Amino acid sequence: RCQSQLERANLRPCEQHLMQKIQRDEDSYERDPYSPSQDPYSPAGSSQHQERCCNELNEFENNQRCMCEALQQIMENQSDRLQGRQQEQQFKRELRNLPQQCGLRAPQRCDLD
Amino acid sequence: VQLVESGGGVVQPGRSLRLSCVGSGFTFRRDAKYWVRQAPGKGLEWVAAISHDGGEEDYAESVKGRFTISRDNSRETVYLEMNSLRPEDTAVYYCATTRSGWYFDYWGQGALVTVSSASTKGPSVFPLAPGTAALGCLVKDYFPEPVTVSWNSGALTSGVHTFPAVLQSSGLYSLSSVVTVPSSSLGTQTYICNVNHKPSNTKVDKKVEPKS
Amino acid sequence: QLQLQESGPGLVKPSETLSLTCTVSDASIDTPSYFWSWIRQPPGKGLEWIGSIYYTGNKYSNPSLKSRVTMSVDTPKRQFSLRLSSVTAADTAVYYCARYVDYVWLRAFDIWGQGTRVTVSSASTKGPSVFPLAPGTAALGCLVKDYFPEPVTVSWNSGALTSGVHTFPAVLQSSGLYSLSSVVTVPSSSLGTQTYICNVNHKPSNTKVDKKVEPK
Amino acid sequence: EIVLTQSPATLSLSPGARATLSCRASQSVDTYLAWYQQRRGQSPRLLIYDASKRATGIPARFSGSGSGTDFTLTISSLEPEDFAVYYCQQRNNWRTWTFGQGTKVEINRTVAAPSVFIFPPSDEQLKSGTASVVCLLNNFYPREAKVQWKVDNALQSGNSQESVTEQDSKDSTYSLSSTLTLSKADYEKHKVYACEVTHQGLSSPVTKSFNRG
Amino acid sequence: EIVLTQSPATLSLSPGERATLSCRASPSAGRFLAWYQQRPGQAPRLLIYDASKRATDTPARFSGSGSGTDFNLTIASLEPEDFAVYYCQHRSNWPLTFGGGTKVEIKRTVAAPSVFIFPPSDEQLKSGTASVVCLLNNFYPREAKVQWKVDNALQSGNSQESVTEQDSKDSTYSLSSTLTLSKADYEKHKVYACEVTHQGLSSPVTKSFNRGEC
Repeated sequence: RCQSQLERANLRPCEQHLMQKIQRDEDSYERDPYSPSQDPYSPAGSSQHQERCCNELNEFENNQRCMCEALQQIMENQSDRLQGRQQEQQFKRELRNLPQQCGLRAPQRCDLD
Repeated sequence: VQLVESGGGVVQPGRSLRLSCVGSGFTFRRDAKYWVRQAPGKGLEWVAAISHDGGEEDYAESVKGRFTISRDNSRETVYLEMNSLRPEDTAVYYCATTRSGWYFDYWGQGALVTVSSASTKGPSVFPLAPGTAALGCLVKDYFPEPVTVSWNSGALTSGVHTFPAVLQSSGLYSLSSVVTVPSSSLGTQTYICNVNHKPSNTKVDKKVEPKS
Repeated sequence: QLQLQESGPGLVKPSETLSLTCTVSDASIDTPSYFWSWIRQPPGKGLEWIGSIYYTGNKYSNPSLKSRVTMSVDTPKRQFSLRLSSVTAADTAVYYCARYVDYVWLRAFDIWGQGTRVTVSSASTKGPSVFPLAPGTAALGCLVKDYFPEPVTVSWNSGALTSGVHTFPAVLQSSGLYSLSSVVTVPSSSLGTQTYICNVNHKPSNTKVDKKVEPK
Repeated sequence: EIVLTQSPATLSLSPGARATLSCRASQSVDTYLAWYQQRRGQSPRLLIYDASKRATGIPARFSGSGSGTDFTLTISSLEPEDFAVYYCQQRNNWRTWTFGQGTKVEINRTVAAPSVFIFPPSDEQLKSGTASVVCLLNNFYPREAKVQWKVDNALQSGNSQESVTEQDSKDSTYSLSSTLTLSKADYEKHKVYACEVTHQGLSSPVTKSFNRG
Repeated sequence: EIVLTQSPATLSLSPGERATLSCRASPSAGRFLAWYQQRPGQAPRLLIYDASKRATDTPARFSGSGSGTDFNLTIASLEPEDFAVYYCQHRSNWPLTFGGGTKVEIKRTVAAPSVFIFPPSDEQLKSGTASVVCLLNNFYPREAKVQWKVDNALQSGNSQESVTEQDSKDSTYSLSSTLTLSKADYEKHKVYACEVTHQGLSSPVTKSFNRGEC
């Protein structure tokens, strides 16, 4: 069962690296005039640690089917913070080459949507 | 969670009317506010928009600077100051909120604004003598809307068709209400239409008979 | 084939901001995991990292140069630009452009640019002045002085004399004009029989001077 | 600017049947489009936002699809409360919001011929100097109908107003009343007044006429 | 933040001999390291990535080892093209830095320089100032000292020096020293001497020119 290996591993470091890459475009601008006002919130993120993210993904290397399941799990975890439907595009593009970022091989078939 | 609107009425052309929309059950200041109107027998049209804080105000080209939108977050109320009113502004105005700033998530019950120079006038009721016979009543030359028509003090509820009012060129509304009855029922049964126009305090009960 | 070509002015005013732009032949600007960086090498000194910029806007720069370094990326133009404000004479360096890989196994600049010589100084361009050096074994040469900037080629007898020729790197004088010396060792018996002419060419000044070295 | 086009403007579908709506933009608007529902005399409500997601509390029978310029709204089954007017909305350059012309969904029924009646103006109304003639169409379907006013066999144009009721809650039929407005002097000169009705349910037009009698 | 220190300042070895280059980072970087080879053709290039894997189009004689703090670069046979300047680069932390730089040169017997002094010509004396040039033909190693004396007076702060990049034909170095003096100050003194101290000379060799003998 591929699901058994997913529970043992933790994909949180992979999510941080992908979202921090977006970084919300360090420069200013793109302010919506009618955007929500927002307010102070009750609570710096962890370091890059892309090596740690690959180590978690190293388990799902031989099984390409298991690799895609791990990639889709990353999409589900961060499917709420992504807004605008073009930032989600940016998340999907980086997730596809995330196995390519490591020494692993990207799955041939995978549907992130 | 719900929006309440007030300030509708009848205003002569060239005058000014101010609308109000009070919000409750949610954080008024966290979202922007909008005003959308709907002319009778017409689709919705965006008119005015105000930001979550009033920083930026945008209006459609149909109103330009004639309309002013303002809000009071303390009162959870968004205003719409209408100036230099035109006959084309006669529409039912809605106020809307939006969390994301894109789509009108919630809507109010709507406030009716009528721009007409005609004065208040009582209706004139005229009879309409008759497989089955047909008869009705004519409500003509009244202002403003609306009027209520009932037959035999509410006894007749089947086959009663109250047509929507049509605005005549004179500025006075008019409509007709008809009811279908058995062909020979007119001999014994008596049919009376009750017309009520509250703005003019006019109540008329008219009897319709075929032969004159 | 992926290659990087850099363009920019070779002369920079002291306080004016330096602007540099590199064009990517393979147009991998939009490719993920590719940062675009600038590397400068001061003359006679090691390589120094200026900064790296991504296609999404976020960028990282040298901590000692962050306050003076700003970068921009033009994805349709396949160009990433570097702007360095408040230049100093210590900023004279050869500026490279290199692709920056963000993989776990690849963490280097895989492909580099040719390198554009950018020097900052208020001295205007000046033509070099050539003065001979009066000559067993005999030594003779030519002196090149009072010129700016410093592209210089020195050849002897139109390139015929190539044995025992030493063209020393120039040194920036206190007046802002470079100066160098190029000498060649020849047998003492050939001092008078053979005519030795040094050919110095200065591209920015469009001046090439042939100087003949003779015994004093 | 970016304009919206809703087509078809009117759909006649049986209850419990699948419904498909189309909204088209002049140029690409990405996935930023919303669908709204407005019942008879009711405030509009949000159905679909981002053209894919479903608004909170909306029944699962409402689904949205489409991207770029073309957009589709689909209803799996038409409930009695689903027969209403639907609009599509989109936002231009963070400044303006636009709507479509609207699409009306109506119940389908076997074609029923109208019942034509004509009412002469009352004598009480003639005392005021204005005469109005009313022609009644009762319980017809579809809504498409033509009413022609003929005064002494002369066609009348520009002197009549038409009013049509909403679909009846019992038989899902329509009712139409046409009022012809003429002056008292003009009414007295002419004697023959007729109302000719052309409808799908009638093989030939039916002309109801009245005289002094 | 992270400091990369290349302990070998310079190494001289004959071709075909093993060479070891050390890059050390007191803040640990781990498996993340790179190696570059800078040549006089102003074109640095990548040789070793991941601190252990050879890059593409790189000869197999290059090798490297990584441990997190100390890294070693080893070459089996030193081909003539390998004599260049090497830098190490890290990417464990975002403040990327390069190493100090190690230069490998060709081993050769110690060669004593030939010192020549050249008086300023009358051509540049016409348009003010002057230039006295002292030259070293071929000296090995690159370490050398040039002293300028004007009438037995030590000169400081008025001379400039340069060194060639080890001409491959002789595998030695050449040095040029220019003493810049004004025309008025030049005529104040007649005896000018240049003293060169080098490892290949048992005693310092001084070359002096006198204007009288011309």
